[PDB]
Amino acid sequence: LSNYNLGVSQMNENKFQEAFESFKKAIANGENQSVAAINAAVCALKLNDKEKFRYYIDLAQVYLPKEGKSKLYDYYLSLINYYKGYYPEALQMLQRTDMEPYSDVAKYLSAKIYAKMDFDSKAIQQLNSQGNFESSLSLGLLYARIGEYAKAKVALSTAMKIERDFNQSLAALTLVDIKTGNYQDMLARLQNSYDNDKDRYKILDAYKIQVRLNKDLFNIAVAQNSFSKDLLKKQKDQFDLLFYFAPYQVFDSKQAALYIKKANVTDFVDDSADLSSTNVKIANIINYALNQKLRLANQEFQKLIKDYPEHSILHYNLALTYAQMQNYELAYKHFSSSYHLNPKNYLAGAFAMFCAKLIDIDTTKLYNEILDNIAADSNFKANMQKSMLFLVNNNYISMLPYLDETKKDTPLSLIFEAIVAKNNNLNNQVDVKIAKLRSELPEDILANILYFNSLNSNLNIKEYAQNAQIHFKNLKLDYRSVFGGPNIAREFYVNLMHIAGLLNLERQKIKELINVSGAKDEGILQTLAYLDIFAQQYEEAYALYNSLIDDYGAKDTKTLFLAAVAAIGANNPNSAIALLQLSKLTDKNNKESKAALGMLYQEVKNYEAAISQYKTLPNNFKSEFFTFDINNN
Amino acid sequence: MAFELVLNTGRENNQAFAVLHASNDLEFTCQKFITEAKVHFECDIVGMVDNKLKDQSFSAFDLKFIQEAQKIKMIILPKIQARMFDTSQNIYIDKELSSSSSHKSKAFTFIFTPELAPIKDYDGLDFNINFPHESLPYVGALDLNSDPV
Repeated sequence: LSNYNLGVSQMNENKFQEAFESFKKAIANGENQSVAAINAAVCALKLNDKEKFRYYIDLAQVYLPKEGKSKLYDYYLSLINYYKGYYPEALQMLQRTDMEPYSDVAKYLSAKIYAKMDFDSKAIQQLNSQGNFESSLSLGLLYARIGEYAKAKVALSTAMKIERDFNQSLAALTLVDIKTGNYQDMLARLQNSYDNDKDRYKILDAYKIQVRLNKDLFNIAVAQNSFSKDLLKKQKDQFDLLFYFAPYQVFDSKQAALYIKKANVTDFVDDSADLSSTNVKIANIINYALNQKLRLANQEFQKLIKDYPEHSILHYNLALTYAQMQNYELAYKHFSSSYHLNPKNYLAGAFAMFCAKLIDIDTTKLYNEILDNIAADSNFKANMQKSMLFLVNNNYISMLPYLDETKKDTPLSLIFEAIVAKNNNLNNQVDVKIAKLRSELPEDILANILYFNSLNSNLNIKEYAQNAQIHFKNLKLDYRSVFGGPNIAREFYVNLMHIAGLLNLERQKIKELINVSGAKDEGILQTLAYLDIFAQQYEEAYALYNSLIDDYGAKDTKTLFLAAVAAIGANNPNSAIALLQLSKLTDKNNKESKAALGMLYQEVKNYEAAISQYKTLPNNFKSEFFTFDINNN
Repeated sequence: MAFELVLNTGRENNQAFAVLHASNDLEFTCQKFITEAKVHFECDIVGMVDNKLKDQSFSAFDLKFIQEAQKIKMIILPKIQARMFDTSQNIYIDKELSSSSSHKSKAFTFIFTPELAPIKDYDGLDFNINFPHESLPYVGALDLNSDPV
């Protein structure tokens, strides 16, 4: 009934001018000066007049001490500080308001202030402590900001029902599902919201995204945990290590031994595959392959196969060169060709199944074929392949008998025994197997790394780093030519130097070596590019990879994938798309390239092709190389 | 004088609470140069033309002014841990709260408090939180004295 009461009673009826006039009259009369001033300021702000708002807010303070005895003093002070831009003062003063209808409003304003100043946990707590305002969308967004996606999904799904928060909640939930890895859930959610096709594309247009490299790659603790404890406990690592030490088949070992300079010829060449020119050509290309020159050997095998297209050994050798080069689909192709041209070459079939498992394809028919051919044979002097056949299936008990045999020692045998022993928690004989492996191969990078990781496994991070630094300080390596074999040796050396924090000094050493002279080999350039990628120096890595592609031959899946990684690091989404398409052209079912392509297409705003790549992924896939962040500018 | 500083001091638990608000009609810059374990908050202002501005010493921070040709450099040395915020956006009208970590605006807030916390790293998505309920707050019905019915 009072002038202030009459003004505020008109003012909630969406009538602003009459209420403002009533507030002016109340202020002139002299009733409830401070609260009338605040309400008059908010009414003036309802219309477009900033000067009057500032004037009335400034005027509100001078009457404040008059209302010094008021149970809502805290709220009035917090509101006055709230409209003046003095936010921390308002937040500090808002927590003392315990009146009945305003406590919830005070907590909501405190949540707003906390959210502005990047204190997400306190904002979530304040919103949860409220039971008057539905804060589902804000809670979901804050949970997504903190990183608790499990509750973010529930909050956003709850908020989706309300009509007003439909589009924003849908877009936020879509991005959260992409981040977590559930793609089919995202597509199913999108399909049930709209019936048209343009409308479904506008949900992805709400927030702009930016592709980024995963932060978990550069974390030393996780790398140490996964390297010193689970080195041989991974299918990809097991297969790569088996490919490295695998032998190269020839016709006659005695003839080939005279054309190879390794001092371990009898351990890397086998003649169990049931012309002199073919023998000498095989020996020459094999010598090229073993002496840290892989690309040239692969090219030579590819060229010479076109001349003689029916030889089970040649297909195996080319497939092995491809497999050690992280080119798995052509490895599958030629391994299967080798096995089909000669069904008594069991190593070829085992490696074919390994390659077919690494890419996504069904290999049950091949497994049954080798099993039938095993059960029907006059002699089975090669039991290693029979034991290896079980590796594709996630079972390891079946190879336990293999650890008790009268055996000739070849590096493949030792590494297989190490894998078998490690995968049955027999963590004691792994060390002796690896020690014998190193004794067999003195001058090898991977053997040295394996022995170091076996001997110094039971330590902390600091002791591991210090020992590693001491060990590699006294170790001399010819960097120019020794990183020129299978890619796993570089990768593991780079990982170990990353653990020890020594890769900056090695980077400087390799640069100096490069700057000493002019044109050189591919191995140093690839090692330096990988080090740059792992040292968070993306521009140099991208330049080096472009030089590799356009100067030497680098049209491989792994090289193009790493070049795309570097380009994404250097903020070049357009080049990353082309590089990833060229990489996927060979390895079609690459689960990591597809997610990156989808994210990049979303960043470039090409939603027609973004859904196409997302439609070809499982409902549980966390990319270990790529992630995305929201671009707010 | 188009450029204004206000200082507000208070108590929290048994500590100190210093808030410095800097405002200008145009956009100016402030940065958090670290040096070596001694943060130096450095602000660049166009300043138009100003007279000799004396430097004051305060409980939680020290102020210095450098006046070049039509340029003003404000140097803040905090004796306790300090942080910076860009409170340029009007929260009391807006519903899409943007980020407060910006290096150029027309209003800046510097907070000084001993019992603070280090910024943690959270793997999350930098969303803009939407608060759709309370936009323009006001006081409800009251009596002849400031108190709810």
